[PDB]
Amino acid sequence: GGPIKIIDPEKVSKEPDALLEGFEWATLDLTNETELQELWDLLTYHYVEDDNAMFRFRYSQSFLHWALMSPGWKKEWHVGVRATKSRKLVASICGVPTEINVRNQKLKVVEINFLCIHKKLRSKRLTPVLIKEITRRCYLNGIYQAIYTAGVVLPTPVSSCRYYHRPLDWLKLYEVGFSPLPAGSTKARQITKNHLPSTTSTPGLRPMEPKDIDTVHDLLQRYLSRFALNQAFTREEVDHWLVHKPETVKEQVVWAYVVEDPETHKITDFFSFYNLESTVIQNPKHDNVRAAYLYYYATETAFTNNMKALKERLLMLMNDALILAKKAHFDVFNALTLHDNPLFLEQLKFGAGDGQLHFYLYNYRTAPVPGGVNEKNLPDEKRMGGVGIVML
Ligand SMILES: CCCCCCCCCCCCCC(=O)SCCNC(=O)CCNC(=O)[C@H](O)C(C)(C)COP(=O)(O)OP(=O)(O)OC[C@H]1O[C@@H](n2cnc3c(N)ncnc32)[C@H](O)[C@@H]1OP(=O)(O)O
Ligand SMILES: Cc1nn(C)c(C)c1N(C(F)F)S(=O)(=O)c1c(Cl)cc(CCCC2CCNCC2)cc1Cl
Repeated sequence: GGPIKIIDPEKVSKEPDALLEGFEWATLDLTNETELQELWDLLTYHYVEDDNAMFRFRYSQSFLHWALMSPGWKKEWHVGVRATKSRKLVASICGVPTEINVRNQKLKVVEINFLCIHKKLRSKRLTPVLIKEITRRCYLNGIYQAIYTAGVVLPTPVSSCRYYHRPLDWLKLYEVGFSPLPAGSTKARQITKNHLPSTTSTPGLRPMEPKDIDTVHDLLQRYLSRFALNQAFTREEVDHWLVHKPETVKEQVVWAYVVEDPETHKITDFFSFYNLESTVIQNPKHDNVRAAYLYYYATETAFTNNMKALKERLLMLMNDALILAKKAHFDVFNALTLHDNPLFLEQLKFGAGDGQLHFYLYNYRTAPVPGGVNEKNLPDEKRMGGVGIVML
Protein backbone atom coordinates (compact mmCIF):
# COMPACT_ATOMS: atom_id res chain seq x y z
CA GLY A 1 0.00 0.00 0.00
CA GLY A 2 1.16 3.61 0.07
CA PRO A 3 0.28 7.26 -0.59
CA ILE A 4 -1.72 8.06 -3.75
CA LYS A 5 -0.01 11.41 -4.51
CA ILE A 6 2.74 13.59 -3.10
CA ILE A 7 1.71 17.09 -2.07
CA ASP A 8 3.90 19.97 -3.26
CA PRO A 9 4.28 22.18 -0.13
CA GLU A 10 5.29 25.01 -2.44
CA LYS A 11 1.84 25.08 -4.09
CA VAL A 12 -0.49 24.85 -1.04
CA SER A 13 -2.70 27.95 -1.12
CA LYS A 14 -2.31 30.42 1.69
CA GLU A 15 -5.93 31.52 1.20
CA PRO A 16 -9.22 29.55 1.44
CA ASP A 17 -11.69 29.22 -1.43
CA ALA A 18 -14.83 31.32 -1.58
CA LEU A 19 -18.06 30.34 0.25
CA LEU A 20 -21.75 30.71 -0.47
CA GLU A 21 -22.80 34.36 -0.34
CA GLY A 22 -23.44 35.56 3.19
CA PHE A 23 -21.10 33.08 4.89
CA GLU A 24 -17.54 33.16 6.02
CA TRP A 25 -14.76 30.88 7.30
CA ALA A 26 -14.14 30.89 11.08
CA THR A 27 -11.51 29.03 13.07
CA LEU A 28 -13.04 27.77 16.35
CA ASP A 29 -11.39 28.19 19.70
CA LEU A 30 -12.79 25.35 21.82
CA THR A 31 -10.90 26.58 24.97
CA ASN A 32 -13.49 29.44 24.84
CA GLU A 33 -16.64 28.27 26.55
CA THR A 34 -18.88 30.36 24.31
CA GLU A 35 -17.41 28.75 21.17
CA LEU A 36 -17.62 25.19 22.66
CA GLN A 37 -21.26 25.98 23.43
CA GLU A 38 -21.85 27.17 19.88
CA LEU A 39 -20.40 23.93 18.38
CA TRP A 40 -22.54 21.94 20.88
CA ASP A 41 -25.67 23.93 19.81
CA LEU A 42 -24.96 23.07 16.15
CA LEU A 43 -24.36 19.35 16.67
CA THR A 44 -27.18 18.90 19.15
CA TYR A 45 -29.79 19.96 16.64
CA HIS A 46 -28.07 19.06 13.34
CA TYR A 47 -25.76 16.07 13.73
CA VAL A 48 -26.24 12.37 12.87
CA GLU A 49 -29.80 10.86 13.04
CA ASP A 50 -31.07 7.39 12.45
CA ASP A 51 -33.08 6.53 9.29
CA ASN A 52 -36.37 6.85 11.27
CA ALA A 53 -35.61 10.26 12.72
CA MET A 54 -36.08 8.86 16.22
CA PHE A 55 -32.67 9.61 17.62
CA ARG A 56 -29.87 12.12 17.25
CA PHE A 57 -26.33 11.86 18.69
CA ARG A 58 -25.89 14.23 21.59
CA TYR A 59 -22.19 14.61 22.15
CA SER A 60 -21.72 16.46 25.47
CA GLN A 61 -19.55 19.59 25.84
CA SER A 62 -17.24 17.47 28.01
CA PHE A 63 -17.00 14.82 25.25
CA LEU A 64 -16.28 17.53 22.67
CA HIS A 65 -13.50 19.03 24.81
CA TRP A 66 -12.03 15.48 25.11
CA ALA A 67 -12.42 14.39 21.50
CA LEU A 68 -11.05 17.63 20.01
CA MET A 69 -8.19 18.83 22.24
CA SER A 70 -6.25 15.54 22.30
CA PRO A 71 -2.46 15.38 22.24
CA GLY A 72 -1.06 17.48 19.40
CA TRP A 73 -4.30 19.28 18.56
CA LYS A 74 -4.34 22.58 16.69
CA LYS A 75 -7.21 25.10 16.70
CA GLU A 76 -6.54 25.53 12.91
CA TRP A 77 -8.15 22.15 12.44
CA HIS A 78 -11.44 23.09 14.20
CA VAL A 79 -13.14 24.67 11.19
CA GLY A 80 -16.40 26.53 11.28
CA VAL A 81 -18.55 28.50 8.84
CA ARG A 82 -20.45 31.54 10.14
CA ALA A 83 -23.24 33.71 8.85
CA THR A 84 -21.63 37.08 8.11
CA LYS A 85 -24.63 39.01 9.51
CA SER A 86 -25.85 37.11 12.61
CA ARG A 87 -22.42 35.53 13.30
CA LYS A 88 -24.24 32.18 13.79
CA LEU A 89 -22.16 29.04 13.44
CA VAL A 90 -23.81 27.03 10.67
CA ALA A 91 -21.33 24.35 9.63
CA SER A 92 -18.32 22.49 11.09
CA ILE A 93 -15.56 20.00 10.19
CA CYS A 94 -12.81 19.06 12.70
CA GLY A 95 -9.59 17.10 12.92
CA VAL A 96 -7.02 15.93 15.53
CA PRO A 97 -3.73 14.36 14.73
CA THR A 98 -2.54 10.79 15.47
CA GLU A 99 -0.30 8.09 14.00
CA ILE A 100 -1.72 4.92 12.55
CA ASN A 101 -0.20 1.61 11.43
CA VAL A 102 -1.52 0.43 8.08
CA ARG A 103 -0.04 -3.05 7.46
CA ASN A 104 3.17 -2.14 9.41
CA GLN A 105 3.70 1.26 7.78
CA LYS A 106 3.35 3.95 10.33
CA LEU A 107 1.59 7.13 8.98
CA LYS A 108 1.03 10.57 10.45
CA VAL A 109 -2.66 11.41 9.87
CA VAL A 110 -5.60 13.63 10.90
CA GLU A 111 -8.71 11.89 12.14
CA ILE A 112 -11.66 13.87 10.66
CA ASN A 113 -14.91 14.06 12.58
CA PHE A 114 -17.92 16.33 13.34
CA LEU A 115 -18.58 17.27 9.72
CA CYS A 116 -21.98 18.99 10.12
CA ILE A 117 -24.14 21.38 8.17
CA HIS A 118 -27.21 23.19 9.47
CA LYS A 119 -30.39 21.55 8.13
CA LYS A 120 -31.28 24.81 6.36
CA LEU A 121 -28.03 24.72 4.32
CA ARG A 122 -28.24 21.03 3.20
CA SER A 123 -27.90 19.97 -0.43
CA LYS A 124 -25.96 22.99 -1.45
CA ARG A 125 -22.63 21.17 -2.08
CA LEU A 126 -21.02 22.93 0.89
CA THR A 127 -19.53 19.54 2.02
CA PRO A 128 -16.88 19.35 -0.73
CA VAL A 129 -15.92 22.99 0.14
CA LEU A 130 -15.58 22.15 3.90
CA ILE A 131 -13.53 19.06 3.01
CA LYS A 132 -11.24 20.98 0.63
CA GLU A 133 -10.65 23.65 3.32
CA ILE A 134 -9.67 21.34 6.16
CA THR A 135 -7.53 19.44 3.67
CA ARG A 136 -5.72 22.72 2.83
CA ARG A 137 -5.20 23.49 6.57
CA CYS A 138 -3.70 20.05 7.15
CA TYR A 139 -1.42 20.31 4.05
CA LEU A 140 -0.13 23.64 5.41
CA ASN A 141 0.83 21.76 8.60
CA GLY A 142 2.58 18.88 6.71
CA ILE A 143 -0.20 16.34 7.13
CA TYR A 144 -1.27 14.73 3.85
CA GLN A 145 -3.30 11.60 4.78
CA ALA A 146 -6.52 11.27 6.91
CA ILE A 147 -8.63 8.50 8.42
CA TYR A 148 -12.33 8.87 9.02
CA THR A 149 -15.42 6.83 9.69
CA ALA A 150 -19.05 7.34 8.51
CA GLY A 151 -22.35 5.41 8.72
CA VAL A 152 -22.73 5.99 4.94
CA VAL A 153 -21.03 4.36 1.98
CA LEU A 154 -18.61 6.74 0.15
CA PRO A 155 -15.81 5.94 -2.42
CA THR A 156 -13.37 3.05 -1.63
CA PRO A 157 -14.07 2.06 2.02
CA VAL A 158 -11.09 0.23 3.72
CA SER A 159 -13.42 -1.77 5.97
CA SER A 160 -16.83 -2.04 7.34
CA CYS A 161 -17.97 -3.22 10.78
CA ARG A 162 -21.48 -3.88 12.12
CA TYR A 163 -22.90 -2.28 15.29
CA TYR A 164 -24.08 -4.57 18.16
CA HIS A 165 -26.11 -3.62 21.22
CA ARG A 166 -26.35 -5.10 24.73
CA PRO A 167 -29.46 -3.85 26.57
CA LEU A 168 -28.66 -2.76 30.15
CA ASP A 169 -32.08 -1.18 30.96
CA TRP A 170 -34.27 -3.05 28.58
CA LEU A 171 -37.55 -1.29 29.71
CA LYS A 172 -36.15 2.21 29.00
CA LEU A 173 -34.99 1.01 25.56
CA TYR A 174 -38.35 -0.47 24.78
CA GLU A 175 -40.12 2.76 25.90
CA VAL A 176 -37.97 4.94 23.61
CA GLY A 177 -38.50 2.69 20.58
CA PHE A 178 -34.89 1.32 20.53
CA SER A 179 -35.87 -2.24 21.42
CA PRO A 180 -38.85 -4.34 20.27
CA LEU A 181 -41.10 -6.48 22.39
CA PRO A 182 -40.85 -9.76 20.42
CA ALA A 183 -43.72 -10.80 20.26
CA GLY A 184 -44.95 -13.95 22.03
CA SER A 185 -43.02 -12.33 24.90
CA THR A 186 -43.41 -9.99 27.84
CA LYS A 187 -41.55 -7.13 29.51
CA ALA A 188 -40.68 -9.34 32.50
CA ARG A 189 -39.25 -11.96 30.13
CA GLN A 190 -37.04 -9.47 28.19
CA ILE A 191 -35.75 -8.11 31.53
CA THR A 192 -34.91 -11.62 32.57
CA LYS A 193 -33.10 -12.35 29.26
CA ASN A 194 -31.05 -9.17 29.93
CA HIS A 195 -30.33 -9.65 33.65
CA LEU A 196 -26.79 -9.10 34.81
CA PRO A 197 -24.94 -10.16 37.93
CA SER A 198 -24.69 -7.47 40.66
CA THR A 199 -20.95 -7.84 41.02
CA THR A 200 -17.94 -8.31 38.74
CA SER A 201 -16.00 -11.62 38.48
CA THR A 202 -12.52 -10.89 37.13
CA PRO A 203 -10.11 -11.16 40.06
CA GLY A 204 -8.04 -7.98 40.58
CA LEU A 205 -10.37 -5.75 38.55
CA ARG A 206 -10.28 -2.05 39.50
CA PRO A 207 -10.56 1.45 37.95
CA MET A 208 -7.50 2.52 35.99
CA GLU A 209 -5.12 4.83 37.79
CA PRO A 210 -2.47 7.29 36.47
CA LYS A 211 0.19 4.93 37.84
CA ASP A 212 -1.02 2.24 35.33
CA ILE A 213 -0.28 4.38 32.23
CA ASP A 214 3.05 2.82 31.29
CA THR A 215 1.95 -0.81 31.76
CA VAL A 216 -1.38 -0.23 29.96
CA HIS A 217 0.51 1.59 27.16
CA ASP A 218 2.79 -1.41 26.61
CA LEU A 219 -0.02 -4.01 26.72
CA LEU A 220 -2.31 -1.98 24.44
CA GLN A 221 0.41 -1.46 21.82
CA ARG A 222 1.27 -5.23 21.83
CA TYR A 223 -2.38 -6.05 21.53
CA LEU A 224 -3.10 -3.51 18.78
CA SER A 225 -0.10 -4.84 16.81
CA ARG A 226 -2.23 -7.91 16.01
CA PHE A 227 -4.41 -5.66 13.78
CA ALA A 228 -3.75 -4.66 10.11
CA LEU A 229 -5.13 -1.16 10.75
CA ASN A 230 -4.48 0.33 14.21
CA GLN A 231 -3.80 3.35 16.25
CA ALA A 232 -0.16 3.80 17.17
CA PHE A 233 -0.73 5.12 20.72
CA THR A 234 1.69 7.44 22.46
CA ARG A 235 2.01 7.71 26.19
CA GLU A 236 0.18 11.07 26.17
CA GLU A 237 -2.61 9.46 24.11
CA VAL A 238 -2.91 6.75 26.75
CA ASP A 239 -3.24 9.39 29.43
CA HIS A 240 -5.74 11.50 27.44
CA TRP A 241 -7.98 8.84 26.00
CA LEU A 242 -8.03 6.37 28.92
CA VAL A 243 -7.61 8.22 32.25
CA HIS A 244 -10.55 10.31 33.27
CA LYS A 245 -9.55 13.50 35.11
CA PRO A 246 -12.27 14.15 37.72
CA GLU A 247 -10.61 17.30 39.11
CA THR A 248 -10.98 19.06 35.73
CA VAL A 249 -13.81 17.15 33.95
CA LYS A 250 -17.18 17.44 35.65
CA GLU A 251 -19.15 15.19 33.31
CA GLN A 252 -17.23 11.92 32.99
CA VAL A 253 -16.84 10.67 29.42
CA VAL A 254 -14.25 7.79 29.64
CA TRP A 255 -14.32 4.82 32.00
CA ALA A 256 -11.22 2.50 32.08
CA TYR A 257 -10.61 -0.57 34.26
CA VAL A 258 -7.52 -2.70 34.77
CA VAL A 259 -6.94 -6.21 36.07
CA GLU A 260 -4.16 -6.12 38.65
CA ASP A 261 -3.01 -9.77 38.91
CA PRO A 262 -3.72 -11.01 42.47
CA GLU A 263 -0.28 -12.74 42.70
CA THR A 264 2.19 -10.75 40.53
CA HIS A 265 0.32 -7.36 40.60
CA LYS A 266 1.25 -6.62 36.98
CA ILE A 267 -1.67 -5.41 34.94
CA THR A 268 -2.67 -8.42 32.78
CA ASP A 269 -5.75 -6.97 31.08
CA PHE A 270 -7.81 -3.83 30.71
CA PHE A 271 -10.92 -2.44 29.07
CA SER A 272 -12.69 0.85 28.62
CA PHE A 273 -15.89 2.48 27.35
CA TYR A 274 -17.16 6.01 26.63
CA ASN A 275 -20.33 7.98 27.25
CA LEU A 276 -22.33 9.14 24.16
CA GLU A 277 -26.02 9.98 24.73
CA SER A 278 -28.59 10.25 21.99
CA THR A 279 -31.50 12.57 22.19
CA VAL A 280 -34.81 10.93 21.80
CA ILE A 281 -36.57 13.25 19.36
CA GLN A 282 -40.28 12.97 20.30
CA ASN A 283 -41.16 10.85 23.34
CA PRO A 284 -43.42 11.88 26.28
CA LYS A 285 -41.54 9.50 28.58
CA HIS A 286 -37.83 10.13 27.90
CA ASP A 287 -35.62 12.65 26.17
CA ASN A 288 -32.29 10.72 26.13
CA VAL A 289 -30.76 7.24 25.65
CA ARG A 290 -27.48 6.93 27.67
CA ALA A 291 -25.27 4.67 25.64
CA ALA A 292 -21.84 3.32 26.64
CA TYR A 293 -19.60 2.33 23.74
CA LEU A 294 -16.88 -0.25 24.10
CA TYR A 295 -13.54 1.52 23.46
CA TYR A 296 -10.09 0.04 23.74
CA TYR A 297 -9.02 -3.08 25.62
CA ALA A 298 -6.25 -5.69 25.88
CA THR A 299 -5.40 -8.94 27.54
CA GLU A 300 -2.15 -10.96 28.00
CA THR A 301 -4.25 -14.00 27.03
CA ALA A 302 -4.19 -12.90 23.41
CA PHE A 303 -0.46 -13.63 23.06
CA THR A 304 -0.95 -17.41 23.42
CA ASN A 305 -2.87 -17.39 20.10
CA ASN A 306 -5.10 -19.87 21.79
CA MET A 307 -8.51 -18.68 20.57
CA LYS A 308 -10.56 -20.75 23.08
CA ALA A 309 -8.58 -19.20 25.98
CA LEU A 310 -8.90 -15.69 24.47
CA LYS A 311 -12.65 -16.25 24.06
CA GLU A 312 -13.05 -17.29 27.73
CA ARG A 313 -10.99 -14.42 29.10
CA LEU A 314 -13.00 -11.96 26.92
CA LEU A 315 -16.33 -13.44 27.98
CA MET A 316 -15.43 -12.70 31.61
CA LEU A 317 -13.85 -9.29 31.05
CA MET A 318 -16.65 -8.09 28.83
CA ASN A 319 -19.41 -9.26 31.04
CA ASP A 320 -17.70 -7.27 33.84
CA ALA A 321 -17.74 -4.27 31.43
CA LEU A 322 -21.49 -4.69 31.13
CA ILE A 323 -21.97 -4.84 34.94
CA LEU A 324 -19.90 -1.70 35.41
CA ALA A 325 -21.69 0.22 32.65
CA LYS A 326 -25.05 -0.66 34.19
CA LYS A 327 -23.80 0.40 37.65
CA ALA A 328 -22.93 3.75 36.10
CA HIS A 329 -26.54 3.98 34.78
CA PHE A 330 -26.04 3.41 31.05
CA ASP A 331 -29.12 2.14 29.21
CA VAL A 332 -27.31 0.14 26.40
CA PHE A 333 -23.74 -1.08 25.75
CA ASN A 334 -22.70 -0.70 22.11
CA ALA A 335 -19.76 -2.42 20.36
CA LEU A 336 -18.64 -3.06 16.79
CA THR A 337 -17.34 -6.27 15.21
CA LEU A 338 -13.70 -4.93 15.23
CA HIS A 339 -10.75 -6.03 17.49
CA ASP A 340 -11.58 -9.58 18.77
CA ASN A 341 -15.20 -8.64 19.42
CA PRO A 342 -16.77 -11.43 17.30
CA LEU A 343 -15.51 -13.79 20.07
CA PHE A 344 -18.08 -12.53 22.67
CA LEU A 345 -20.78 -10.36 21.12
CA GLU A 346 -23.51 -12.99 20.56
CA GLN A 347 -22.82 -15.08 23.67
CA LEU A 348 -22.96 -11.98 25.92
CA LYS A 349 -26.43 -11.15 24.39
CA PHE A 350 -25.54 -8.25 22.13
CA GLY A 351 -28.25 -7.94 19.46
CA ALA A 352 -27.21 -7.28 15.83
CA GLY A 353 -27.92 -3.74 14.78
CA ASP A 354 -28.96 -2.07 11.54
CA GLY A 355 -26.07 0.35 11.70
CA GLN A 356 -22.71 -0.11 9.96
CA LEU A 357 -19.52 1.85 10.37
CA HIS A 358 -17.36 2.30 7.35
CA PHE A 359 -13.69 3.13 7.51
CA TYR A 360 -11.85 5.35 5.02
CA LEU A 361 -8.36 6.64 4.35
CA TYR A 362 -7.53 9.82 2.39
CA ASN A 363 -4.51 9.71 0.03
CA TYR A 364 -3.51 6.26 1.09
CA ARG A 365 -4.19 3.00 -0.70
CA THR A 366 -4.17 -0.44 0.90
CA ALA A 367 -5.97 -3.74 0.36
CA PRO A 368 -9.42 -4.21 2.00
CA VAL A 369 -9.08 -4.95 5.68
CA PRO A 370 -11.37 -7.57 7.27
CA GLY A 371 -13.93 -5.98 9.67
CA GLY A 372 -15.08 -8.89 11.84
CA VAL A 373 -17.99 -9.97 9.64
CA ASN A 374 -18.57 -12.44 6.78
CA GLU A 375 -20.38 -11.75 3.47
CA LYS A 376 -23.80 -12.07 5.26
CA ASN A 377 -22.65 -9.27 7.61
CA LEU A 378 -22.52 -11.66 10.63
CA PRO A 379 -19.73 -11.85 13.11
CA ASP A 380 -17.00 -14.29 12.05
CA GLU A 381 -13.98 -15.36 14.09
CA LYS A 382 -12.08 -15.90 10.80
CA ARG A 383 -12.48 -12.31 9.69
CA MET A 384 -10.78 -10.56 12.62
CA GLY A 385 -7.14 -9.22 12.82
CA GLY A 386 -8.14 -6.29 10.60
CA VAL A 387 -9.63 -3.19 12.29
CA GLY A 388 -7.82 -2.17 15.50
CA ILE A 389 -8.89 1.47 15.72
CA VAL A 390 -11.99 2.90 17.41
CA MET A 391 -13.10 6.30 16.14
CA LEU A 392 -15.56 8.48 18.14
C1 LIG B 1 -4.88 15.42 4.46
C2 LIG B 1 -6.10 15.84 5.26
C3 LIG B 1 -7.42 15.37 4.60
C4 LIG B 1 -8.68 15.91 5.31
C5 LIG B 1 -10.06 15.48 4.67
C6 LIG B 1 -10.25 13.97 4.52
C7 LIG B 1 -11.69 13.77 4.03
C8 LIG B 1 -12.69 13.93 5.21
C9 LIG B 1 -14.06 13.53 4.71
C10 LIG B 1 -15.20 13.86 5.68
C11 LIG B 1 -15.28 12.85 6.85
C12 LIG B 1 -16.50 13.11 7.73
C13 LIG B 1 -16.66 12.17 8.92
C14 LIG B 1 -17.96 12.48 9.64
O1 LIG B 1 -18.03 13.48 10.36
S1 LIG B 1 -19.24 11.39 9.41
C15 LIG B 1 -20.71 12.25 9.96
C16 LIG B 1 -21.05 13.43 9.06
N1 LIG B 1 -22.19 14.17 9.62
C17 LIG B 1 -23.51 13.94 9.53
O2 LIG B 1 -24.02 12.92 9.08
C18 LIG B 1 -24.40 14.97 10.21
C19 LIG B 1 -25.78 15.00 9.56
N2 LIG B 1 -25.58 15.39 8.19
C20 LIG B 1 -25.05 16.54 7.70
O3 LIG B 1 -24.72 17.49 8.43
C21 LIG B 1 -24.96 16.71 6.19
O4 LIG B 1 -26.06 15.94 5.55
C22 LIG B 1 -23.53 16.38 5.69
C23 LIG B 1 -22.54 17.38 6.30
C24 LIG B 1 -23.08 14.99 6.12
C25 LIG B 1 -23.44 16.53 4.15
O5 LIG B 1 -24.12 17.73 3.71
P1 LIG B 1 -25.20 17.69 2.51
O6 LIG B 1 -26.13 16.51 2.64
O7 LIG B 1 -25.81 19.06 2.52
O8 LIG B 1 -24.37 17.38 1.20
P2 LIG B 1 -23.67 18.47 0.22
O9 LIG B 1 -24.76 18.92 -0.74
O10 LIG B 1 -22.98 19.57 1.00
O11 LIG B 1 -22.52 17.70 -0.47
C26 LIG B 1 -22.80 16.45 -1.17
C27 LIG B 1 -21.51 15.64 -1.12
O12 LIG B 1 -21.11 15.37 0.25
C28 LIG B 1 -20.76 13.99 0.35
N3 LIG B 1 -21.04 13.48 1.73
C29 LIG B 1 -22.24 13.27 2.32
N4 LIG B 1 -22.05 12.77 3.56
C30 LIG B 1 -20.70 12.69 3.77
C31 LIG B 1 -19.95 12.26 4.83
N5 LIG B 1 -20.53 11.77 5.98
N6 LIG B 1 -18.59 12.25 4.63
C32 LIG B 1 -17.97 12.73 3.51
N7 LIG B 1 -18.70 13.14 2.43
C33 LIG B 1 -20.05 13.12 2.57
C34 LIG B 1 -21.79 13.40 -0.62
O13 LIG B 1 -21.46 12.08 -1.00
C35 LIG B 1 -21.69 14.31 -1.83
O14 LIG B 1 -20.49 13.96 -2.51
P3 LIG B 1 -20.44 14.02 -4.12
O15 LIG B 1 -21.93 14.00 -4.70
O16 LIG B 1 -19.67 15.36 -4.58
O17 LIG B 1 -19.60 12.77 -4.70
C1 LIG C 1 -29.65 5.42 19.59
C2 LIG C 1 -29.18 6.01 18.23
N1 LIG C 1 -28.81 7.31 18.07
N2 LIG C 1 -28.52 7.49 16.88
C3 LIG C 1 -28.07 8.88 16.32
C4 LIG C 1 -28.60 6.38 16.15
C5 LIG C 1 -28.26 6.31 14.63
C6 LIG C 1 -29.01 5.37 17.01
N3 LIG C 1 -29.18 4.05 16.68
C7 LIG C 1 -30.53 3.87 16.21
F1 LIG C 1 -30.48 2.99 15.17
F2 LIG C 1 -31.29 3.42 17.27
S1 LIG C 1 -27.89 2.78 16.65
O1 LIG C 1 -28.47 1.51 16.14
O2 LIG C 1 -27.25 2.62 17.99
C8 LIG C 1 -26.70 3.30 15.43
C9 LIG C 1 -27.09 3.29 14.08
CL1 LIG C 1 -28.64 2.71 13.52
C10 LIG C 1 -26.23 3.74 13.10
C11 LIG C 1 -24.97 4.19 13.46
C12 LIG C 1 -24.02 4.70 12.41
C13 LIG C 1 -23.43 6.04 12.97
C14 LIG C 1 -22.21 6.56 12.23
C15 LIG C 1 -21.65 7.73 13.00
C16 LIG C 1 -20.64 8.44 12.07
C17 LIG C 1 -19.81 9.39 12.96
N4 LIG C 1 -19.14 8.74 14.11
C18 LIG C 1 -20.13 8.18 15.05
C19 LIG C 1 -20.94 7.16 14.27
C20 LIG C 1 -24.57 4.21 14.80
C21 LIG C 1 -25.42 3.77 15.80
CL2 LIG C 1 -24.83 3.80 17.46
